[PDB]
Amino acid sequence: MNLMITLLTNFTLATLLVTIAFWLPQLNVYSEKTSPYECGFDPMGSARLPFSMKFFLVAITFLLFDLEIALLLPLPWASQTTNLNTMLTMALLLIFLLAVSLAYEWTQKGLEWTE
Amino acid sequence: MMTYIVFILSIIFVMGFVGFSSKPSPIYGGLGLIVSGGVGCGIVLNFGGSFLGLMVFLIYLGGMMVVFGYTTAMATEQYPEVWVSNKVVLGTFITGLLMEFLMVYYVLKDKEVEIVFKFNGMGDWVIYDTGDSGFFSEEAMGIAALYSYGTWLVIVTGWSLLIGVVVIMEITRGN
Amino acid sequence: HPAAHGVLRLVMELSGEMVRKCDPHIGLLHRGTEKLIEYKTYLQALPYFDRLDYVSMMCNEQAYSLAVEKLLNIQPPPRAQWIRVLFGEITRLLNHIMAVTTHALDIGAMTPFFWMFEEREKMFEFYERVSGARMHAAYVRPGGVHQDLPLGLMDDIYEFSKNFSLRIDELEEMLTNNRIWRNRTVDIGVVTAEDALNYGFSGVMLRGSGIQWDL
Amino acid sequence: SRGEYVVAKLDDLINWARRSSLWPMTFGLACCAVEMMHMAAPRYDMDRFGVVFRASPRQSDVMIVAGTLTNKMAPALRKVYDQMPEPRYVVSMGSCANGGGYYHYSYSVVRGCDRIVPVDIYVPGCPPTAEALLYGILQLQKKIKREKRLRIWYRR
Amino acid sequence: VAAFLKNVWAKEPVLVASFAIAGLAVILPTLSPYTKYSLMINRATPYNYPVPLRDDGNMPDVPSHPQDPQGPSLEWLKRL
Amino acid sequence: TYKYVNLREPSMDMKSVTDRAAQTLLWTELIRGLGMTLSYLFREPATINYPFEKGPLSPRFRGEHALRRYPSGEERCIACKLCEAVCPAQAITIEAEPRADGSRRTTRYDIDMTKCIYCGFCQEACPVDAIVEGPNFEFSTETHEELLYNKEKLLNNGDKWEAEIAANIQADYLYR
Amino acid sequence: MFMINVLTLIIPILLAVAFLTLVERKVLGYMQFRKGPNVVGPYGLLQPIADAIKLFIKEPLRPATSSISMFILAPILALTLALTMWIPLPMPYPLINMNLGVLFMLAMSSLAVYSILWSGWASNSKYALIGALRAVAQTISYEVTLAIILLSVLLMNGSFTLSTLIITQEQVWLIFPAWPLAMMWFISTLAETNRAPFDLTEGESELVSGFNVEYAAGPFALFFMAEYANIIMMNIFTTTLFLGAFHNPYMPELYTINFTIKSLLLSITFLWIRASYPRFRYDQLMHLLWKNFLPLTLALCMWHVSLPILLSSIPPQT
Amino acid sequence: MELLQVLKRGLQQVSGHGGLRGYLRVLFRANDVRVGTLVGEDKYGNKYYEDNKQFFGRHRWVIYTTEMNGKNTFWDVDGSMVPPEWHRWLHCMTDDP
Amino acid sequence: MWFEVLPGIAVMGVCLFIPGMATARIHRFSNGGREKRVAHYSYQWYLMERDRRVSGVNRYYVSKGLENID
Ligand SMILES: CCCCCCCCCCCCCCCCCC(=O)OC[C@H](COP(=O)([O-])OCC[N+](C)(C)C)OC(=O)CCCCCCCCCCCCCCCCC
Ligand SMILES: CCCCCCCCCCCCCCCCCC(=O)OC[C@H](COP(=O)(O)OCCN)OC(=O)CCCCCCCCCCCCCCCCC
Ligand SMILES: CCCCCCCCCCCCCCCCCC(=O)OC[C@H](COP(=O)(O)OCCN)OC(=O)CCCCCCCCCCCCCCCCC
Ligand SMILES: CCCCCCCCCCCCCCCCCC(=O)OC[C@H](COP(=O)(O)OCCN)OC(=O)CCCCCCCCCCCCCCCCC
Ligand SMILES: CCCCCCCCCCCCCCCCCC(=O)OC[C@H](COP(=O)(O)OCCN)OC(=O)CCCCCCCCCCCCCCCCC
Ligand code: SF4
Ligand code: SF4
Ligand code: SF4
Repeated sequence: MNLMITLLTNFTLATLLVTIAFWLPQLNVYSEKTSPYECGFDPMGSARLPFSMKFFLVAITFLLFDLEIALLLPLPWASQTTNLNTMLTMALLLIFLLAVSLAYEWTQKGLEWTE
Repeated sequence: MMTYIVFILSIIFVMGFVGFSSKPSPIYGGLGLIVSGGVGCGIVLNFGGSFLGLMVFLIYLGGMMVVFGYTTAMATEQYPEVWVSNKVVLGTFITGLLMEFLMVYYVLKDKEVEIVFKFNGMGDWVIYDTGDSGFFSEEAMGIAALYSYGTWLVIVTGWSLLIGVVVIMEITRGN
Repeated sequence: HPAAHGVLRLVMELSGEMVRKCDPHIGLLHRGTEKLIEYKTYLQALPYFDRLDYVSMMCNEQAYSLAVEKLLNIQPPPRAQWIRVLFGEITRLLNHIMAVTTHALDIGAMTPFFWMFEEREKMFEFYERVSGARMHAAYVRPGGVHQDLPLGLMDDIYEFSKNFSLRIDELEEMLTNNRIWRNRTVDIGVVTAEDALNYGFSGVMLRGSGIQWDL
Repeated sequence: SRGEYVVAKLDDLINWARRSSLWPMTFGLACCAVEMMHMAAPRYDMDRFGVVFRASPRQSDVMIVAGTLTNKMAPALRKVYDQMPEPRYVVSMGSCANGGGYYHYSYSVVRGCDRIVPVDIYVPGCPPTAEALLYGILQLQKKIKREKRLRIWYRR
Repeated sequence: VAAFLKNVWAKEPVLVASFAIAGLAVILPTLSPYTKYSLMINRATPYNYPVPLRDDGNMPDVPSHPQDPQGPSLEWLKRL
Repeated sequence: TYKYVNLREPSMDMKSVTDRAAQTLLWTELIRGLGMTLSYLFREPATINYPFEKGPLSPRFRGEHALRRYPSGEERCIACKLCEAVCPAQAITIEAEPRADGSRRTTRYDIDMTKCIYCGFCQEACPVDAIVEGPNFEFSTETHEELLYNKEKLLNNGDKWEAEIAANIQADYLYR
Repeated sequence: MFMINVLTLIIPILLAVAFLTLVERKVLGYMQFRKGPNVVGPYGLLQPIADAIKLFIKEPLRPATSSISMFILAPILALTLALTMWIPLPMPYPLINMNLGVLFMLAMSSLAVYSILWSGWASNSKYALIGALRAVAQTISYEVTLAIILLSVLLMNGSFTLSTLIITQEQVWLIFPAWPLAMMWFISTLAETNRAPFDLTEGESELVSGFNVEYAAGPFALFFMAEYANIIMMNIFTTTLFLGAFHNPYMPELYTINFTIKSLLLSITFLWIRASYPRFRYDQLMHLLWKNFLPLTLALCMWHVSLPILLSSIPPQT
Repeated sequence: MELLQVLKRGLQQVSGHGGLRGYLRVLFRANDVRVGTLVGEDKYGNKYYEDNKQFFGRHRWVIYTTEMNGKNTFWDVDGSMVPPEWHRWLHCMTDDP
Repeated sequence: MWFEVLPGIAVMGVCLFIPGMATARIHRFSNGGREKRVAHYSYQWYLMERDRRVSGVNRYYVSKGLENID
């Protein structure tokens, strides 16, 4: 009950600070002020062109790694189980496999940027 | 009408699914999937699974951010379509919303619907349990039992993730 | 742009972020100096050299005065020569403070800028005491210097040169040993000796490449 | 009338807020920019008066034309001034930005920045010193203080 | 192997520190005698109700009252 | 006559390698930079309180131009046109004619302050110490044409700043 | 009544953000051998008021080539997420006592990146696109190491609840047994908020202003207060994590004063770091966390998961 | 110790400006409350103070008047309001007032 | 000097002192002079509901002691 009230309060306080910033002052709009800013000269091409990325491999590695460490997040609660040797072995195995994957990425020049 | 809070959140869920499944442009598809993930984590948090909702919210936010970086990099157009720049996209979005609200109106009238299964019309608050759970939440102990019990699951998942890393290395090589 | 030195138009073809081609378009500060120099006398064209390198004023003054004195077959008195050399070294301190502090500012270290601009202000005070203007002195002229030093200037220069060593020590403690400063400068812009000689490089560009050459 | 007093006090408040929070743009061309940085030096300390440089024209208040405005540069300066949001002020400093200075009769020099952009304060010198530029900034603040926007709006 | 260790400690000390911490964390729990203390501490925590048993007539190991001397006590946990 | 900057070879022994590894893992020189900033936090700032605290200057300072007078009321200039012939930016315009008592005096004396570069060629080429470069520098205007000084403005500036110009000339006349 | 509580939570943090602008300018000036603003009022106390009134009476300048809906939604989302993520912090009693507050703050810190990303993409400019992609690179550099650091440091607490973190540090501080994790966490919080030396998005050297180069006054102030509220919340979060103060249930003002001065010292340390270091390259930051921080984080995670089992010191979950 | 000596110097700086009212006046007008020897006063009301213990550039200052040539200059002080005979001394061009 | 950064910082201190203690004061006002009870697990919520039902005023902080029984 309280969380949506706090969310709505913060959303209302944020969204009221732009309609105050819009409708209050004196505005003067012409077709030279609102041009895209490229340090005084008009740009070449558009900003919607393909922006060729370099760290795509590390992006995919992060895609795997985010959830592959999200598997490791219930490890506090897993310390409360009666069977402790098996839990310790499995957690150490999981982080060891993480380290092996990271070392395989490192050795095969996978962390370096293309071009 | 506060007793139908999960039903309203599910309505926003299907609304976001209609919004990004019409495929206008992957930026706004990512925005729609972020909204859908938020209301879905709200739904499962209302059912009591706060950890699972927070985890799926974090995972899908990270995935959608990497996706947005990819579409800015690679899958882009001179004039992206927001929702109304294309006739087919706007049309299918309109019929998706219309079908969703038609189903809402039909299930809110006689409290029963037949789409291939059979569904009621009362709020889901009826199907809750009336007893307490002690000094633990069941979902937390259930996911914490992954290491004490699920050794085979942990082994095959770790091997699958390591093999996936090797596969990502091998595919994007070029020679 | 805060990065460009005032006026400079790099048209840069980038492969996302890595540069593939750089095209420096210049001429935004072309004033057409060396035609108006032809349209004026030698003394009238002497203040033109104060504004070419607007952080190395008396160095350009000394260059123009040496050229005119070579054409005139005359030489300045020894005291004028010693004054010119001392103020040229003061000017070199000015230019090197400007270069290092601005370079660290574009790299990201904005604090040595404020640390060394106080010493820059003190040298500008020396300029103003010796000529009357803070930057464009018009002090060094063909035949020597225009005016003699006001009394008590040597002691002020001595005190400033006494404390400037500690100022340089503070700057070198800040920037030289820093790892983040090294990561932006260890393997950036490597120029070989032959490519530096064939490209008309002079000064530090040669001396950073191991070529022993000073004029 | 009470409404006249109310609009006068509101005009005083907005003029105080606009004059005590001047945000110039990092925009220099020549020698006079070196003197502007010496005004930004610890001795004169423009940030005492709320004057802080901002790189983008969209988040800037004033523009200080410091240097020689040549023929190849004037459209860029005009576009940069156009992109600044209202209210906008221009301070012309140095002889080059006032009337051409040394290069008045040159073929590729605009004879003053008044020909391109409207100018509020003219600061003379070659270079005008950091003390003189700070004096010009304070004079611009005084000019902003005696503005009469809401009073004229009530009269109109 | 001393030369290799010195070279890798001079070049990349972070990997050496990580591998040493990993090696200690792997080989240390099998050497310490306090793991069984964790085992019975985790087993001695009463999450659920101790549901009683029906007295058939021959149960000498379980008590009739919690304050009876028979039963699993935790004076070791109080001592530790 | 030359020194080998940045050619020192690092050491190899175990104590120095351990020191370098400790500096790597514990960030010693970053703490050194933090300590230098903390030292600069506790110094006296060099900021003067303008406009109540003006910066130091010199008697040779070049600022606003002025026209002097003899100590009897007569203006010093005799229209010799040396200043407009030596002005590099051609900021000085002089027109002269014989006045009522037959004295060679100016009729138009215009200095364009937006053309002037403030280098003191006119004040040093003047044979009768008529034109001077006064010490004033706080004379910024709000309009372009106000920086176009005629003879009346220069004479008023001379009458306004004579009490300082005479002292500055008395201080600095022996170096010329 | 809860309205009173939420407004007394959200108004003093806006005042704190404005006076943080003042303190930042004045302290950064004093570390650079000069003075800060002191002419607006008595010792410059009225400078943030002048800045705030000035920025809200200027033109908004919505561009023509920019998608207006996302252009408006992004700063609103930034300020909103900066507001409704201060809640689970215990001061010493949190406004919202979440059972999983740590994961909540992690998720809403992951969500605040999208405001920067959509600000860069919405305003049709190349510099904004460069800033947005640099934000993406910073996020993939820091996020996984940040999460593993939090998981390894929460193995001694017992659970993800932020309220029980005071009880964990009732005897000794948590910086004594986890100081390498504390240093790595401090660097992660520096790189999370795009603060120096890992600014890389509002880069005034490589770019003009970055993602907010097309945002004029009014919407531009929203990003500023979002960033400054973010750095205060990171300072308070680090203080709660590693510098747990003595809490008396009869006198909460003791804990309030203690963590207030500790968070003030942490913000002073942030500005101390800001004035003294050159800017990292955004490919060197990528190889910083993924090659130096990550292996040590994995080793310390294994050490901290094998340590309490080794010592019969597994913390309770209740 | 030296902290209470600093407090005594601050209280003496408070008392040396004619009390609390003069202290707040000079604080809100000049943003500097250090006392000094009254070197001089011109015919327009400006007061000129000197304190040679301060470092160079801060050893001479001026408190401007509140009335100059018919204008209320209580707040809008100007750097060109100094007469030339005091402009020689204020800009450190000579050692003699 | 440097100590002039101490006024504004002090204001920041007030700006970091106001909210949190206010919550405590709010927690001392609604809950009848005691702390606001926490419910992390369902047993605590069940005890809260039992107290709310047994108070008779529909307020869980109205504590009924041993004088209620015979
Ligand atoms: C919260 C509490 C306060 C925290 C500190 C806050 C104040 C101090 C802030 C300082 C300024 C920081 C500015 C940003 C710096 C960014 C750069 C950076 O951090 O780079 C990290 C650098 C990265 O190194 P690098 O960038 O130089 O990379 C080197 C790369 N090679 C080698 C290829 C050349 O260092 C680390 O990653 C170290 C992390 C912490 C290590 C802690 C080790 C603890 C001890 C372990 C055991 C050691 C003994 C051996 C085993 C024994 C077993 C029993
Ligand atoms: C069994 C122990 C536990 C093992 C599992 C848990 C591991 C936890 C830590 C995970 C680390 C993940 C990343 C590992 C990467 C290793 C491969 C690699 O990248 O090597 C490169 C490096 C040389 O650097 P370079 O080639 O220049 O790298 C390119 C950019 N720097 O190459 C090197 O620097 C050499 C690296 C290999 C040798 C390390 C020796 C460490 C010795 C420590 C003390 C003794 C420990 C005894 C335990 C067994 C160790 C094998
Ligand atoms: C178009 C663009 C978007 C425009 C709109 C933007 C709106 C704001 C977006 C930012 C905020 C997103 C929030 C997403 C859900 C977060 C859930 C959360 O914070 O949960 C915290 C807490 C979990 O703790 P728990 O363990 O359940 O404790 C119970 C025992 N006391 O939970 C609790 O303690 C339970 C409190 C009540 C929960 C009710 C059910 C969830 C309500 C969800 C509201 C809608 C969220 C929409 C998100 C959209 C994201 C794009
Ligand atoms: C019917 C009656 C009511 C009618 C409606 C009006 C209500 C009040 C409106 C606001 C106040 C109006 C008056 C504003 C000041 C007018 C006088 C003035 O300009 O004083 C100048 C003086 C500084 O003088 P200066 O020229 O700078 O001196 C040089 C220094 N050597 O300046 C100073 O000494 C400082 C001036 C401070 C002004 C007040 C503080 C700022 C405003 C605070 C309230 C509004 C904002 C609240 C917070 C918003 C979010 C941040
Ligand atoms: C959590 C804590 C947050 C704290 C935030 C605020 C911090 C600073 C507090 C105030 C400090 C002192 C400020 C003094 C401002 C200048 C006052 C002044 O001198 O104004 C003079 C001006 C012109 O008056 P004039 O007619 O020229 O006077 C004739 C003189 N012979 O006359 C005017 O300008 C008109 C009168 C203006 C009065 C303004 C008073 C200060 C207002 C500050 C706004 C916030 C107030 C507190 C809000 C929270 C508490 C309720
Ligand atoms: S006015 Fe003089 S100092 Fe300024 S830019 Fe022109 S030549 Fe340089
Ligand atoms: S100072 Fe130089 S430029 Fe100015 S009027 Fe005199 S001679 Fe001409
Ligand atoms: S040089 Fe002197 S005397 Fe000759 S015209 Fe010029 S001002 Fe007059």
